[PDB]
Amino acid sequence: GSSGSSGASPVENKEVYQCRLCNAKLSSLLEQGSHERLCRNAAVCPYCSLRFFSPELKQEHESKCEYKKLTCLECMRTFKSSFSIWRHQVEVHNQNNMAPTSGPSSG
Ligand SMILES: [Zn+2]
Ligand SMILES: [Zn+2]
Ligand SMILES: [Zn+2]
Repeated sequence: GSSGSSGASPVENKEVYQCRLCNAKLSSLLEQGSHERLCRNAAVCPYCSLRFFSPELKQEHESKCEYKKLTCLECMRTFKSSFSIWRHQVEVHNQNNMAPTSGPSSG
C-alpha cells in the first residue's frame, strides 16, 4: 500500500492577431485595428518622414539620418538635395554654410 501526487504546467496557443507592422501578438481583434493607428505614427522622422514601431527607434535614426542635413532647421523646411536648399538658406537666410565637395554628378 502507498500513495502519491503529481503536477504539470499549462500552455496556451491558438489563432492570434499579429500586427502587420511589428508582428506583435495582440489581445483581441480590436487591439489590432487600434495598435495599427499608433504603430503607424508612433515615430515619424521629420526629416525623411519615416515610420518606426517605437519613438526611440526614430530618435536614434534621426542622428544617422541623411535627410537631416537636408533639413533647414531654421524654418523646418526639408528639400530634395543640398544644392537646392543651400540656395534657399543662402538667398533667404544667407547662411552660406560649409558646402559639400563639388562634383560632375548630374543635377
Ligand atoms: Zn505594430
Ligand atoms: Zn530621417
Ligand atoms: Zn529656411
